[PDB]
Amino acid sequence: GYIPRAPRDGQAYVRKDGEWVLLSTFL
Repeated sequence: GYIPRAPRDGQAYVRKDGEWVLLSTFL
């Protein structure tokens, strides 16, 4: 799949299969 825009500018997005996810929230 295509990798969408990563708004990592305040949201630490971890790498998943074509997915961007905020991780900070976890820890």
